[PDB]
Amino acid sequence: GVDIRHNKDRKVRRKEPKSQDIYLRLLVKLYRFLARRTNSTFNQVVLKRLFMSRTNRPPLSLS
Amino acid sequence: NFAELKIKRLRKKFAQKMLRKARRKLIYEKAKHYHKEYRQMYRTEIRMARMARKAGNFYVPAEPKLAFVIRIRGINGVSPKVRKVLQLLRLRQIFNGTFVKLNKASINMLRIVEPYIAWGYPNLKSVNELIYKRGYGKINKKRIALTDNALIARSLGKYGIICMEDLIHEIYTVGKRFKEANNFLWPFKLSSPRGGMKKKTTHFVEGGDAGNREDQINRLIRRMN
Amino acid sequence: KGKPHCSRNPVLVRGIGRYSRSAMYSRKAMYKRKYSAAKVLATVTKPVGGDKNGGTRVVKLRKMPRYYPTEDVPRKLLSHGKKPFSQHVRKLRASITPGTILIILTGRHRGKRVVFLKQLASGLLLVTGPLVLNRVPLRRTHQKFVIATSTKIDISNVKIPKHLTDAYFKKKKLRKPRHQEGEIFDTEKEKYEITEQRKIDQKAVDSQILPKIKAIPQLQGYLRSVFALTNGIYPHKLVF
Amino acid sequence: AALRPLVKPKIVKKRTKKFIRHQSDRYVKIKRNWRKPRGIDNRVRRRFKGQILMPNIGYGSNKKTKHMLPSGFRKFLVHNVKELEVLLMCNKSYCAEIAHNVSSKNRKAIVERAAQLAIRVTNPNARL
Amino acid sequence: MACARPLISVYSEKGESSGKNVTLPAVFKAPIRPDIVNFVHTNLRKNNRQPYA
Amino acid sequence: SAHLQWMVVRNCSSFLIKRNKQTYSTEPNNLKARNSFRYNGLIHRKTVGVEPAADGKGVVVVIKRRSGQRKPATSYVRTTINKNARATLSSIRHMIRKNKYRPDLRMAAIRRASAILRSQKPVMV
Amino acid sequence: SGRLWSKAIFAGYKRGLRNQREHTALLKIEGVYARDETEFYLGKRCAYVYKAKNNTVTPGGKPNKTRVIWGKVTRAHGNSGMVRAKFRSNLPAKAIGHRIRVMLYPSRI
RNA sequence: CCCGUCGCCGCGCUCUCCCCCCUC
RNA sequence: GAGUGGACGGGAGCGGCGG
RNA sequence: CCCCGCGGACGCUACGCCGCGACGAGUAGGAGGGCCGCUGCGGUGAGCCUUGAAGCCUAGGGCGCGGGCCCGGGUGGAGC
Ligand SMILES: [Mg+2]
Ligand SMILES: [Mg+2]
Ligand SMILES: [Mg+2]
Ligand SMILES: [Mg+2]
Ligand SMILES: [Mg+2]
Ligand SMILES: [Mg+2]
Ligand SMILES: [Mg+2]
Ligand SMILES: [Mg+2]
Ligand SMILES: [Mg+2]
Repeated sequence: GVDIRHNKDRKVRRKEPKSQDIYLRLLVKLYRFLARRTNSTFNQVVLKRLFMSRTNRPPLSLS
Repeated sequence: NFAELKIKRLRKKFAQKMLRKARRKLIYEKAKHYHKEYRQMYRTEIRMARMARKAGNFYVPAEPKLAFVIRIRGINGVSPKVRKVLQLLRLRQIFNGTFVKLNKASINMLRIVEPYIAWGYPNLKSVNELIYKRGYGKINKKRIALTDNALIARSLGKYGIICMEDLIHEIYTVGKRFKEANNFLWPFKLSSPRGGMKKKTTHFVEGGDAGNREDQINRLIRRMN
Repeated sequence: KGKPHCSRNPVLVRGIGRYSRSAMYSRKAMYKRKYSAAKVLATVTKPVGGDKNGGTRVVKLRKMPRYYPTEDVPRKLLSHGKKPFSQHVRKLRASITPGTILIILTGRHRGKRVVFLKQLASGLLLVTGPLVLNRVPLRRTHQKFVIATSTKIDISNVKIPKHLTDAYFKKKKLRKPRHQEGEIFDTEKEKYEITEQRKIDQKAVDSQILPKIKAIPQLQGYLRSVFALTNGIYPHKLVF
Repeated sequence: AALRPLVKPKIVKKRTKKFIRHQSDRYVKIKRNWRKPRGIDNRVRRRFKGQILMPNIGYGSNKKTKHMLPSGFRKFLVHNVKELEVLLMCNKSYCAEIAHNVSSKNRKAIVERAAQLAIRVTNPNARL
Repeated sequence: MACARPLISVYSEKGESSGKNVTLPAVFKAPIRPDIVNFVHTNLRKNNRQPYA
Repeated sequence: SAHLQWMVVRNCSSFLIKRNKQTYSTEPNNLKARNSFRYNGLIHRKTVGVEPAADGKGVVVVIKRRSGQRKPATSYVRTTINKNARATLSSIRHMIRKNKYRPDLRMAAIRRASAILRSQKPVMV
Repeated sequence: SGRLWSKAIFAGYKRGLRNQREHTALLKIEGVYARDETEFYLGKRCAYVYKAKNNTVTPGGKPNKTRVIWGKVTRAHGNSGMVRAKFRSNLPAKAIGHRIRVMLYPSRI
């Protein structure tokens, strides 16, 4: 036996979009490659926001 | 352009080879230096005691600065304070071992978990055999076997520790980077003691196994790994 | 090309030589042996013969495959040990020396006491408890399946024939070269026949092993008898 | 004789017997199909020694030999010659077999075509 | 591709191209969204149902 | 686009066979007959197909022309190779490698052609 | 012409009091009653030879009713000359108290 | 393109010349 | 394909193979 | 400027494939996956079937951790 707790082992986060939109899935494929094969942290932020739900992607007004 | 890049690649491979020879020669000579240093420390303790006994006085050696702690009890029915200190000593499993730098702060933590541990003062041979046979490094949170010096040099090279000899020297003599070298070491997963124990539930000074046995921890180590 | 030298580094223990890097440097005179900087025809041309047939043909050896399987197996990794059996080192128990009396433990000669002669290239022992004593010819046997007794006959200055090798003793058989479907029985040739050469070698070795067996008293009677376990005797207590 | 697979590794089965339902021996109304016990005092669920064992993921087969027949192939249920053609490039690892409802007249043509394509059929002499 | 608009030919009743051309309507370059189509088809097929009880 | 059309038919197609923990795709120009982006014989601007000859001797190598993608009547060019096995494989190898025409399908087409030609020679009793 | 194997008795399986590991068997070699004497028999082939109803093929002989389960001695058990043995199939429980032959085959003497 | 007997590591010989001992 | 930097475009030089 | 060789395995259903490390008790309860199962509808399988459907029986052969499933034999007689 090992004295550990397993209630936080599984991190809860979006690993992929819950959407079935194939156009969103295609540019997720694009930015999954960009995040992996570059050192840019911009690609990593964009990729994780592509996974995000709509309430986590609020609209941005022109103003 | 085919020949020009061929010259460049061969010259790059040569520069890598000469750097590797230079690194090999360095860790070879560092180990030779450590062999000189270890025997100087061993002979100095003998010489200091000899000159004291010649004068009729006593030579009290320095209190040991390094301990090896083995958890001897299991994970069932442990009090909250003992459980916390064992987690801080990285002993979350029975027969797990770890090196502890000795001072007032660490010793008073060892006294809390005394019924749960057997500890003592490892000698040079115990440190060698623990690192060489059961030495694993915590590399990117993974338990990676220390099969190559490159694993040590990549994570601890910024402290000047680039080989198993440097790691062993930093553990045996406590050194400035004991915390980094020791926390790099994954806690040792020792086997059950071959030949059995006396009594895990009582202290060593009353015929059991718990608590501090000064240099008898080395007998326990030979039987456990 | 210079003539190759011996190792110049004696082996004290397997993997470790007697001399260090600098000691071996001076023994090799590397201080003066410093060196600075500085096929197979796949196709063959052949005349083809014939008017306005072209002069020749560029025939390619090892043409391309004419068929491929639907799928293939990837190649193995490289293992760096794992010699073939013909290149394994051969070991022999210190109790087995040329002339030692052995006790066979398996086979039709189970329990017979034979005379060890030499170890072969495959590690199998060559034995002949002389055929006139216990009906064991020049035969191979495995050292793992014999008991080396402490009684020995000096078989130095005897001459084991050179052709007594593993290839000589290997079983020869031949079945179904032109026969494929079994309806007419192939039960011919089954009787192994002793070669006249085997009879010659048997007499050649026995002619110089027997006079040394007769030298020590009642050893021939010992080799005539077989080994057995009596209900009171135990192998762990026996001295062989 | 029979068409050989590409590779025939040794297949290791962690368990060979079936997981029978608890107390399916004592009753006819209880089929041997496995049901997880959920009684408060159920000693099979509590995993007492000497009891009926419960399926768990540790009994899972090696992924290299999973679903593999003793012959070394993996079956693929076909219903006609057209579905037989998909195994043309999977000859050495997958074997066709004809569905039970296929008639005897039509499963003759499946067997003949499979012999032409070197596809192994598990039930070739099935209606004759 | 999306901005590119081919010139589709009109075929006669005999099956051969009659020589007339109609520029491809822009609706054929619209996004193809099978998840939207499946959603609309799923909910619209419930609209011709008869009640049962 | 090939990738866009793949996202539509990767799991919803009349050629899709999902059975026995296996997946096959049965459209005409699919070497290896597998449901995959690389081997799909409908979604790509250039595909290679190898079929048995109609008369039962030789192979038919069909390739997709570049121009008329939306015109399926003229989009495929078929040729029949009815020579010995080694030269048949050489013609298919030169079709794919020399033309730079879809070189990732070269061994798939060669292996399929070998399977077709082997199925045409007489069976063994 | 002679016995050529030591007499042993299948005493039982390796076990606790209430658990039984049938994959290994404990043998009682005759005349071996101390642990230091069991070193000779380590690694020696052992055979459980029994008879059945149906004939089975015999290597180098006509088919007969003799069958055998092969095994070998692995280590010493206890202080009193017991040994442990692994057979290619676990020994049947009907053989407890019956004869096992220890064959001398892989000899080191 | 008969075939990755390959990497790290530890060694041996040759591209130098003399001898010495068995053996053809 | 060949990347822990390569490219041109002239300065003045070496090291090795082509008197 | 590779060419006496014109040639060179597999792969990547990217919802795929591969690697490394640690871990694995569970009532009440929650969550996920289900190429588990039943019935009916829209599509699809140029699907299956009187040369034999469903159902049922079976000391028959197997697959899966499992829910279950496939196949052989028999009976059955019209659908799956
Ligand atoms: Mg838990
Ligand atoms: Mg307790
Ligand atoms: Mg012990
Ligand atoms: Mg207590
Ligand atoms: Mg099973
Ligand atoms: Mg029941
Ligand atoms: Mg209760
Ligand atoms: Mg556990
Ligand atoms: Mg659990």
